[PDB]
Amino acid sequence: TIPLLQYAPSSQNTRVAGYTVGGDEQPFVFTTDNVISDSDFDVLINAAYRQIFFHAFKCDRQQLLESQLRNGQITVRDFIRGLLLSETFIDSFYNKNSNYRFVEQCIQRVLGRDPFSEQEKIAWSIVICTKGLAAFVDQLLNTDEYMENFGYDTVPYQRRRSLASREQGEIPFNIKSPRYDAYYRSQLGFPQVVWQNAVRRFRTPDRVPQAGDPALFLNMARSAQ
Amino acid sequence: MKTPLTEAVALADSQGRFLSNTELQYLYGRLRQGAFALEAAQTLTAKADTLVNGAAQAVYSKFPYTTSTPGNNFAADQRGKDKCARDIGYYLRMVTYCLVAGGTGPMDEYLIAGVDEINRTFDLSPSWYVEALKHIKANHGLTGDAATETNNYIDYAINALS
Amino acid sequence: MKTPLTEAVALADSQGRFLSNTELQYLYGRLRQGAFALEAAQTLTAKADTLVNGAAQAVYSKFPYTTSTPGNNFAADQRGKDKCARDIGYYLRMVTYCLVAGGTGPMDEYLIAGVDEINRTFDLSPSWYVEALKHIKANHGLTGDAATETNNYIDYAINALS
Amino acid sequence: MKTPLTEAVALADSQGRFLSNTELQYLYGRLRQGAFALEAAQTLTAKADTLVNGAAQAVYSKFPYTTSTPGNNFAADQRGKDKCARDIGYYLRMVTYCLVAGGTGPMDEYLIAGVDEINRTFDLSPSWYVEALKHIKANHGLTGDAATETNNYIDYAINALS
Amino acid sequence: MKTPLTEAVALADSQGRFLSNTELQYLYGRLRQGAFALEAAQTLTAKADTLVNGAAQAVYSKFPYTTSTPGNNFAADQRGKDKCARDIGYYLRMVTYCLVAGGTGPMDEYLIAGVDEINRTFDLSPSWYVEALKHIKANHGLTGDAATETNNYIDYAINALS
Amino acid sequence: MKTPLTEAVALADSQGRFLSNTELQYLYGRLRQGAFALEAAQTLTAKADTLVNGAAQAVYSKFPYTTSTPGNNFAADQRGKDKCARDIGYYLRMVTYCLVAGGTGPMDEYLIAGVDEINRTFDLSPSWYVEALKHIKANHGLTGDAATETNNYIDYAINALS
Amino acid sequence: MFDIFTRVVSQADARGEFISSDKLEALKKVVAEGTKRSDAVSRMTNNASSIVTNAARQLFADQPQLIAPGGNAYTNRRMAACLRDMEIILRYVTYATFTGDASVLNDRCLNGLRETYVALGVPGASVAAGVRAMGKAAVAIVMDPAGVTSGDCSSLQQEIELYFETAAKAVE
Amino acid sequence: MFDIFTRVVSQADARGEFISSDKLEALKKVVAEGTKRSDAVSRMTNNASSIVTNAARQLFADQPQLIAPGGNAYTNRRMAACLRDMEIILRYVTYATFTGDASVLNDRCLNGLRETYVALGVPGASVAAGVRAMGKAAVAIVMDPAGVTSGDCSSLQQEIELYFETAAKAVE
Amino acid sequence: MFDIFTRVVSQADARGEFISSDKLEALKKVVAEGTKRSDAVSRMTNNASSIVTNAARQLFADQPQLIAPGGNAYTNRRMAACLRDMEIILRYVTYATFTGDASVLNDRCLNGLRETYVALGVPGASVAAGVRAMGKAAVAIVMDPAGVTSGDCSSLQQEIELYFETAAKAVE
Ligand SMILES: CCC1=C(C)/C(=C/C2=NC(=C\c3[nH]c(/C=C4\NC(=O)[C@H](C)[C@H]4CC)c(C)c3CCC(=O)O)/C(CCC(=O)O)=C2C)NC1=O
Ligand SMILES: CCC1=C(C)/C(=C/C2=NC(=C\c3[nH]c(/C=C4\NC(=O)[C@H](C)[C@H]4CC)c(C)c3CCC(=O)O)/C(CCC(=O)O)=C2C)NC1=O
Ligand SMILES: CCC1=C(C)/C(=C/C2=NC(=C\c3[nH]c(/C=C4\NC(=O)[C@H](C)[C@H]4CC)c(C)c3CCC(=O)O)/C(CCC(=O)O)=C2C)NC1=O
Ligand SMILES: CCC1=C(C)/C(=C/C2=NC(=C\c3[nH]c(/C=C4\NC(=O)[C@H](C)[C@H]4CC)c(C)c3CCC(=O)O)/C(CCC(=O)O)=C2C)NC1=O
Ligand SMILES: CCC1=C(C)/C(=C/C2=NC(=C\c3[nH]c(/C=C4\NC(=O)[C@H](C)[C@H]4CC)c(C)c3CCC(=O)O)/C(CCC(=O)O)=C2C)NC1=O
Ligand SMILES: CCC1=C(C)/C(=C/C2=NC(=C\c3[nH]c(/C=C4\NC(=O)[C@H](C)[C@H]4CC)c(C)c3CCC(=O)O)/C(CCC(=O)O)=C2C)NC1=O
Ligand SMILES: CCC1=C(C)/C(=C/C2=NC(=C\c3[nH]c(/C=C4\NC(=O)[C@H](C)[C@H]4CC)c(C)c3CCC(=O)O)/C(CCC(=O)O)=C2C)NC1=O
Ligand SMILES: CCC1=C(C)/C(=C/C2=NC(=C\c3[nH]c(/C=C4\NC(=O)[C@H](C)[C@H]4CC)c(C)c3CCC(=O)O)/C(CCC(=O)O)=C2C)NC1=O
Ligand SMILES: CCC1=C(C)/C(=C/C2=NC(=C\c3[nH]c(/C=C4\NC(=O)[C@H](C)[C@H]4CC)c(C)c3CCC(=O)O)/C(CCC(=O)O)=C2C)NC1=O
Ligand SMILES: CCC1=C(C)/C(=C/C2=NC(=C\c3[nH]c(/C=C4\NC(=O)[C@H](C)[C@H]4CC)c(C)c3CCC(=O)O)/C(CCC(=O)O)=C2C)NC1=O
Ligand SMILES: CCC1=C(C)/C(=C/C2=NC(=C\c3[nH]c(/C=C4\NC(=O)[C@H](C)[C@H]4CC)c(C)c3CCC(=O)O)/C(CCC(=O)O)=C2C)NC1=O
Repeated sequence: TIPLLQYAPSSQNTRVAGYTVGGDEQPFVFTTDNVISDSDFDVLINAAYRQIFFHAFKCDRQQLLESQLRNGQITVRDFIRGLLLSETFIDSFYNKNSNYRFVEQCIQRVLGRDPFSEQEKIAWSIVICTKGLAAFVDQLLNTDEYMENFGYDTVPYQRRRSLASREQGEIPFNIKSPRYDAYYRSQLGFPQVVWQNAVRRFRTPDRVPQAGDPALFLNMARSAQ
Repeated sequence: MKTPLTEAVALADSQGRFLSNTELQYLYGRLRQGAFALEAAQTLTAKADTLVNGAAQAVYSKFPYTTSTPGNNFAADQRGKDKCARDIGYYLRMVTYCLVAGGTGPMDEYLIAGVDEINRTFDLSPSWYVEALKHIKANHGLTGDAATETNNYIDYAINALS
Repeated sequence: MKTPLTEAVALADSQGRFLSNTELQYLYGRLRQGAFALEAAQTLTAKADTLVNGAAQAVYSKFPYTTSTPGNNFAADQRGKDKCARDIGYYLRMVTYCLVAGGTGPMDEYLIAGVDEINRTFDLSPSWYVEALKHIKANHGLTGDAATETNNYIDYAINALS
Repeated sequence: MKTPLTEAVALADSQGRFLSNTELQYLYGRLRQGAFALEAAQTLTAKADTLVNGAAQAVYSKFPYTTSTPGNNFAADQRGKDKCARDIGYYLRMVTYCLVAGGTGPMDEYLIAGVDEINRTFDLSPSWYVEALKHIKANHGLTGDAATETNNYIDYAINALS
Repeated sequence: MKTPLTEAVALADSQGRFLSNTELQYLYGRLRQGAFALEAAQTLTAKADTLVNGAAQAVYSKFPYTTSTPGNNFAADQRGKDKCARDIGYYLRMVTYCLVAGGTGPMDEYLIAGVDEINRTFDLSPSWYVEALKHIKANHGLTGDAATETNNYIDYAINALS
Repeated sequence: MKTPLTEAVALADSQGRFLSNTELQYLYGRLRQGAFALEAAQTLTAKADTLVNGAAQAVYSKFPYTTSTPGNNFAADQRGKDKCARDIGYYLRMVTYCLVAGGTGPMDEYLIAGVDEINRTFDLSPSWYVEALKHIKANHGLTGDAATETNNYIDYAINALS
Repeated sequence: MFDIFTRVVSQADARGEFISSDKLEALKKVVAEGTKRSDAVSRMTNNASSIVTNAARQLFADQPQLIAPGGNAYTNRRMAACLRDMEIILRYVTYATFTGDASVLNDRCLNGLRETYVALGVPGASVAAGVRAMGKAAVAIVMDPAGVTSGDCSSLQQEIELYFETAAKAVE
Repeated sequence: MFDIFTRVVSQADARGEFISSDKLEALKKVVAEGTKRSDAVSRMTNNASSIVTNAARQLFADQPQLIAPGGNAYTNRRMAACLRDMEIILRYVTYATFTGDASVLNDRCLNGLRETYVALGVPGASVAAGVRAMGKAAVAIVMDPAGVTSGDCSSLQQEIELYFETAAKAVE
Repeated sequence: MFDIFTRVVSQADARGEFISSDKLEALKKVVAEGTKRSDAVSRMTNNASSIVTNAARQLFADQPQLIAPGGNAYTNRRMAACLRDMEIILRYVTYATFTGDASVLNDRCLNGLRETYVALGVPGASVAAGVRAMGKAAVAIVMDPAGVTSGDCSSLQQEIELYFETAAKAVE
């Protein structure tokens, strides 16, 4: 069928080479092949959850993918695919956002980079409505950038967020993009005002005692004999 | 958001296919459900106030250490029992919403997704709400088909809590 | 598997670089820890049996409805109290393992990862093990630095349970 | 950015947990390091000017074709030798920063990440800075614990260059 | 593996389409190249032995500290100069292979991918092979298309080395 | 967007390297192509109007049910035949653009990507445009280099349609 | 992501000469007070859960809308997410007083948090009141002495008040 | 991503009729001068490394801050990254004169580069001076004739000055 | 991935009672010798590059095929990849003596390495000779004492010989 629009790429910290070195701003990398103990599976599963769902609660966790991955038949790439097509991601991210903001969020969380331009999210928003969320996630995983940067056996991360000798590099994309936007919090109607200022009690205004007032000596008379 | 209609739309939507005959059946099968379901929601709305009061009675009679031992979580004083009336009223209202929508999605969205951390951090033993929902499912006195729907309904509530 | 040495190895493996000068300090800082830690593990091994018996005493005195009300979870009969001795002995032994390893990884691997579903499905209120660990951390009587390390230790246990 | 404290924070952030006994162990092990490290940084600051002059002497005596052959990279004239004083002063200052921070992260961030392309495109043979760092590690004269850090320290510099 | 034909096949495979008109033009443009390229490969095969001997002469005359200073990398004794004859013969042979294939792929596959670590770990300054390839470029004597092709060719070699 | 030059640029960009010797070879092979290609584009521009009229004649003579049967797709009345003149003029113009660019990319971008759904939904049998392109490739009377390229050219058109 | 040791390093590098003696007295007394600093952090994270529930319980006693229907923290996962956010802010302020610098706090969590809470519809002043009450309990937990040698932690009481204040003012 | 052949194609398609004769004289003389064009590109990329180091060596002789501490290109990886950027700009201007169109240059590298250098803190005028000096050396290696039969190169000396100028003005 | 502390933990857990006193004497003397252990690791990784080039230079002096054409390490990236593999084996044996256990070595790098070298066509005995010579130099960086306190390192020189031997025998 109809191919994608050709959108020109824009400059970013990713398409550039970069001379990376081992520091902490580099995300700890979680790979299926070397975790081989039972606890390190828990750390990897927690990290993939932190990326895809932002701290999934026990309701959001899928027993089948975690079980099957601890046995080792599942690849972590297939595990991320199963997370994206799972209903808690669809419910939290595909439902509440429009197609364009969903593609923005999904590119950030699968590929680990911001989309290059608005026309890229526009060009990728054809395929999700025409061919389904499964085909969108499948075509996203099959692209060569996800494969060269992470591969089969690596949980993705935000790639080259922070440059050397910077205080800040970049917003971590978990802070930057939450699941609501302004448009759907308007539907939920959340800014109901806290209204705890200027209540205007009607009781009579207190007047400071004038010089020579009897009360002025009340507080010392209470302390005296 | 689990109603049969939105899941039909999500299936057609995920697939990308147009609405079909398979989706259509759900709508007139939602007739087998809804023709009693709206009646049962109304009669639960009538039964509601005595249901929460009896459920509070059953929870206090099952666990006397709640009404005895002083604590923030326990209903020793008045305000704890007010929190209990609030919590069981929330549970009964989510049962009514779950009954009107046709699926567990309102109940699964408004109650179930955070109940594990709330029961962990705030020291609310879920067997209390087990007692409350079991007393409700014994006391509601639904008739025929509507009653059967609630059991599947209220058992899902207990299974999410347990 | 959280010990400081395996985390240094994991950091060096994830970065793909051999251990630096900073990595070396880690182990001679494990000297500030271990020079009391092995002593404290031995004295906990000596204190162990009276610790579990006193913790069972404190849990039964805090919650009399456990020893009163008949149930599978509650310690009404002998075999329930035997399960309690098993559970608190497991908790104390994981504290000793956590103390010898130097990090929370044995305790986090052997206890913490499944405790939420076990407390949900088997009706084990975690405030019971809160009482047990608080009684242990009051009763162990550790001296100096060893006592403080365990306290950060036992507070992590309560924070995982609460 | 490799100091032991920021790596402890990075480990706790990647796992999503709070600190443990290990963080305390890490920093009071940074006592085993820092109680000599700040002394050694001060005495290197005192030794610094004769260190760069002797290192320039050793590099010129090892490789006479630098002072002989006319070129932009070679120190034939004055301005080349000024560039050499700048380069070895930068190396010694990064050693001092690496010593004060406790880990290789300042040195690995300010020197190591681009040295391969700079030595490739600008025709700077790294064996020159090998000579310079070997002369520094022979000439600095730090007794006891300080010497071990430097060898561990300055050997990492040579291993990054070679 | 960069020849124009395999890149046409790789483009058609990645697009999953049948060969286009441009690919067909591609090979009769490989006629503009190859009709001199095979001649130039033969005359380089004839020129080869005096080319390596003159390149060794130029490298030894440019850098006398190689023939003077004793070392494993430096050609002080016989076996070092034998290694030099091997290295420059390898460079000239990769130039001949690169000329016969039509693209840089043999040269980029057999030389370029590891030259940075080999020059880093084994202390081989790449300006030596810069001298060698510049001396080779100067005296081949090829006339016309082959000469122009060689310059683009040998400049790519120097640009990979520098 | 398939011309040989943009595919050379795309290959060099995907490989992240400067344009090589092979890329240079391709454009002077675009000389073997273009030295006849621009001539053939001009003579097709001259031949164009009689080509579309003869192709409409051949399509109407091959399929008389188009000119007979009343329908929106069929050319029963005048406006259908006007649509036919538009469609075959579009096909001939894309052939001319494809000839001038050097690759199938203009034709593959402007015609081929949507032709399957248009022929499916609008009831346009592609064997009609098969007849039209076969009549064009028989009637154009191109010679030498232009003739061979066009057949490769117009056969690609029929292969995309069939 | 900056330790105060590498704060001195990066400032002396942007200057471009060696670390002066006055900064070395300061760093030596940093080393003599970092003992207080590091395990001040861990006693703050000792009762971190009870601190979080007490601050949230006070906040929902002060503002009854947030547990009223229609409020921001009303449904169960939104209330759990609010507890998650308060735990995260406490944990990052704990990291910041462990590094000894507010750079991790302003760098890791605070910066886009202002825009996130505005775009979600989340009230910011409620978070500000929560982090302020949480900070009061935080120093006092660390400040109060149970089974610890008496010492001057005034700087710790000082610097952790600064860190909680930067958190609350950057939430806004 | 546009060849000048498909520039004529896309303009004639947006017009919607065949390519006129005047554009065909122009394209024929493009074909007669593209010989000059393509290998003008490769002789520009012949000494591309020495061009890059000479332009950077001139730039850091003109602005001594960028190798002074506190400057933008001071530390070793930042200096290496600056060399990488200058090589990238030269390589893309080389692609642009190979395509014969500045569309690859404005499309592939220049557009977000302005915002990238502003958001990084990188000076833009220093890059502008670097690309201008690099372009002067570039034609004089393209422009000067060595081993090539002398022939008119006005379009080539001309068009590559235009491409370097668009690069420097779009960096700003 | 196993520290010797959690080796004792996992063995006592599979037993299922507390850690006995004899294992606690052993672990206390482990704590008294782990000082030697950890920075034995770092002095091994002090000259790790020169160790790697010396072992490879000896290996290609012993087997002239591997730099002869047709050999396994002949072309430039294959030779660089062989240096990468020898560095990786040294780094993992360094990790293994830092953990104090060969579990990281047998767990992280050795296991599929045998099948990888067989399926690639890589000789295994050449790697075995390389790791053996590398281990000899490795202890002696550690084994010889220069400008430092004398000690009973015989036990420890011991363990690194065991680790290099397991590496070479598991390559095969
Ligand atoms: C969709 C179908 C499906 C099944 C059935 C399945 C089983 C399955 N059971 C597992 C473990 C397990 N299975 C058991 C089983 C039992 N305990 C006992 O003592 C009894 C013999 C038995 C209870 C019947 C135990 C104890 C483990 C944990 C072993 C471990 O994780 O170390 C694991 C390893 C992952 C983990 O849970 O840690 C998988 C994948 N996975 C699937 O995807
Ligand atoms: C709409 C779905 C929904 C659920 C499930 C829910 C549970 C819930 N119950 C709460 C409190 C409570 N719930 C109870 C009720 C009980 N505790 C006991 O010990 C009794 C046995 C039981 C009475 C049946 C009490 C006593 C509190 C008070 C906690 C406190 O004051 O700190 C709170 C803390 C909020 C507050 O401070 O008012 C939540 C979020 N809230 C919801 O909005
Ligand atoms: C190594 C870490 C570890 C933990 C944490 C653990 C918890 C644990 N406690 C259990 C049972 C139990 N634990 C208790 C203990 C108590 N319940 C109460 O009501 C008392 C207040 C409290 C005494 C302190 C009791 C009574 C059971 C019995 C459940 C039954 O018989 O169905 C069971 C069911 C296994 C069995 O049937 O024997 C598990 C898995 N097991 C472990 O292996
Ligand atoms: C990671 C495991 C670990 C811990 C927990 C640890 C704590 C620790 N705190 C110490 C001191 C101290 N800790 C405090 C702390 C305080 N005093 C107050 O009155 C304040 C309220 C409070 C700070 C808010 C003080 C005042 C000292 C005095 C000694 C010193 O300056 O270190 C010391 C000095 C050495 C010793 O006590 O034997 C230790 C060991 N050391 C460790 O290795
Ligand atoms: C903070 C870490 C850091 C490092 C490592 C560094 C290396 C470095 N050394 C340079 C130049 C230089 N470095 C040297 C030094 C030497 N060359 C020789 O032949 C001598 C043997 C040796 C003296 C020891 C010389 C001569 C140049 C001049 C290059 C030129 O003028 O083109 C340049 C070019 C910058 C300029 O033009 O001033 C860099 C980036 N710069 C840094 O900022
Ligand atoms: C097919 C592509 C290819 C390249 C590029 C290549 C480089 C290469 N040159 C080497 C050695 C060498 N190459 C040289 C050559 C020189 N060194 C100098 O100082 C002179 C200036 C220069 C003479 C021009 C020398 C002296 C060695 C010896 C290193 C040693 O014996 O340790 C080695 C070590 C292998 C061995 O020990 O024989 C490699 C891999 N090998 C290849 O197979
Ligand atoms: C891709 C590999 C490749 C290259 C590099 C190549 C170049 C190339 N340039 C040529 C001609 C030429 N090239 C130039 C170029 C110039 N003269 C000047 O004075 C100007 C300054 C400069 C342009 C800026 C000229 C003037 C000619 C004359 C012949 C012709 O028109 O082609 C020719 C004609 C045939 C021949 O020389 O044998 C070749 C081969 N051919 C190839 O196959
Ligand atoms: C640039 C590439 C391009 C192609 C390929 C193209 C095909 C195309 N042909 C169309 C119509 C048509 N094309 C034809 C032509 C024919 N049908 C027959 O039955 C005859 C055998 C044949 C004459 C050769 C007719 C009759 C229609 C009319 C459909 C209608 O009026 O509903 C339409 C509908 C647009 C309209 O309503 O005017 C499209 C999109 N359009 C393009 O822009
Ligand atoms: C590392 C730093 C970091 C922070 C701080 C952060 C905040 C953050 N808070 C959120 C939600 C939330 N935040 C709150 C906040 C509160 N409830 C109230 O009523 C008060 C006004 C306030 C408590 C202080 C609530 C209720 C939500 C849930 C809104 C929703 O998810 O619909 C969300 C949306 C995702 C979700 O949890 O459902 C993010 C990303 N994320 C980060 O990565
Ligand atoms: C395809 C087109 C493209 C361009 C142009 C591009 C530029 C680009 N330049 C960068 C940095 C840089 N750019 C410079 C620039 C210079 N140094 C100076 O002093 C001068 C003002 C200027 C030299 C002209 C420096 C020093 C850095 C490193 C800053 C840093 O990484 O901290 C970075 C950050 C990543 C990094 O290299 O660390 C990008 C993405 N990326 C692209 O994808
Ligand atoms: C990470 C930075 C660091 C290093 C490098 C370090 C080394 C170090 N090695 C030590 C001791 C020692 N180190 C050795 C080592 C050996 N003696 C031999 O004859 C053997 C050949 C060799 C082992 C192969 C010995 C024998 C001692 C005696 C004291 C002790 O047992 O610690 C000590 C004891 C305290 C002191 O010397 O002041 C230090 C500091 N400490 C540090 O904080």
